Amino acid sequence: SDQLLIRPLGAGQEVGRSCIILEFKGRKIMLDCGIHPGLEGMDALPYIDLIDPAEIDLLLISHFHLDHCGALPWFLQKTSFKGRTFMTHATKAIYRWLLSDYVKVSNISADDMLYTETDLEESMDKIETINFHEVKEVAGIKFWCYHAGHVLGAAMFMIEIAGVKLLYTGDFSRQEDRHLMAAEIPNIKPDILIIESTYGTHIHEKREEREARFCNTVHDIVNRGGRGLIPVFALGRAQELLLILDEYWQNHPELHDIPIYYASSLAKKCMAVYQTYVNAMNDKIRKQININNPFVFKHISNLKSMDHFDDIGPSVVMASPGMMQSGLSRELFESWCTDKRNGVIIAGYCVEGTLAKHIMSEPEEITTMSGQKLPLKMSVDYISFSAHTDYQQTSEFIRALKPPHVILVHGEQNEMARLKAALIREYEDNDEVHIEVHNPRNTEAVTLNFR
Ligand SMILES: CN1CCN(CCOc2c(Cl)cc(C(=O)N[C@@H](Cc3ccccc3)C(=O)O)c(O)c2Cl)CC1
Ligand SMILES: [Zn+2]
Ligand SMILES: [Zn+2]
Repeated sequence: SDQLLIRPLGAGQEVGRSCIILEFKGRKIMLDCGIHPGLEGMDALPYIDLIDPAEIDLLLISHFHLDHCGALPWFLQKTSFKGRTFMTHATKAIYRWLLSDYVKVSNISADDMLYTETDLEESMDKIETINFHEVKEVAGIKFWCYHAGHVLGAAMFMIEIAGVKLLYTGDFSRQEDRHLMAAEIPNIKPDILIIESTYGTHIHEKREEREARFCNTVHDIVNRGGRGLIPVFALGRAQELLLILDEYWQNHPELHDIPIYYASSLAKKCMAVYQTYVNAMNDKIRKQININNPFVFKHISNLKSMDHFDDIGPSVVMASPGMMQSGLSRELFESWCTDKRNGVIIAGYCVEGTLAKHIMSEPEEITTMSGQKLPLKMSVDYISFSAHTDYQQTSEFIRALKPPHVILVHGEQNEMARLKAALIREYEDNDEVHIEVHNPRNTEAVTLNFR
């Protein structure tokens, strides 16, 4: 009876630096390779010191988000890793520009930096692309992927080694939004399921209500003579927000005086690359792209930097990064926090150790990048558009697949415990169904015996 080993080097009882080691029949597989946004230097990396890079046969990347691929240029260029790397086409294309904005936004010189834009550029040739619903075989390992929804190109990988099927969700959503599909429920049933836990103890409101709340907050800020800050990286959930705002400005002629800026040095390139992968979007937006392209915004202007910005009267700025560690969104927050008329809207999952996470604990004051202290008077709102499955969607996914083993990753420690308990209760009195739920810490291993 062969022994299957699953070990989180990252995202074990936390959100950040997703990296999961899978060991079975003389094969070593790594799932994702992200950084931790709430940490600095070598500490922001997964616990890579616990493995030998040269022994990794396969490296699979779920989606282009920094907490899943941010460490990838360091692992590909600055380690003994000689294995093969796979991404979907849209993920590889977006990976090149989000990481370029990331290195730009970053506040350190080449000495302290994990990698450069040249390392990122060079890492590209080392990455192979896979289509959805297509089998690839590497070192005896058979793999294919499903749609994850969540972000453009996001995949759920199914891995088969000697009759043993394992499904890794990456990050996923089971609802369609304006341009993305929902995640697929595989019909092939896995022995092991590795699933994200981000919003697993919560229940989503209607898309219509979240969109209305968001738009009403923005409108309320500009009405009172304020400027709206919406921190986001140029590629990710930002594309959904741009679609919502552009539609809202069309429906409200009394806002045609108020400008909307999508502020990023790479703004034009980001949108051009995004639009190249329309084939990976919803059926709705795929049919309408040649009728009226909604990605060709009527009310949103690009903005390269603070230098190209006339901060005269109310405006709405979408600026990188999302967690406001440094860069344009941090610069604008420092210029706008002291006026009570201004407002910040946080739309993503904020990780401990970031300004975005900090400002939600309602501080009296904040620290600038220069080191100074400023009073926090501007409003701070949290309206999530992070596109993660809620309890009903997680439960429904587990119930359709009924895998003997469920492994929780990518979630706050205490909420992951609560999710585990609820999944255990769901199958406690069921005699015909048997499911074992695990929630390992970083460096802890899940050991399973097969055959
Ligand atoms: C080793 N160090 C180097 C220095 N860095 C600074 C850059 O840190 C980051 C990182 Cl790594 C990732 C994100 C991110 O994934 N962001 C998404 C989602 C989102 C979140 C919140 C709100 C809205 C959206 C988006 O912007 O789409 C981010 O925002 C910041 Cl600030 C830390 C690691
Ligand atoms: Zn994600
Ligand atoms: Zn994630």
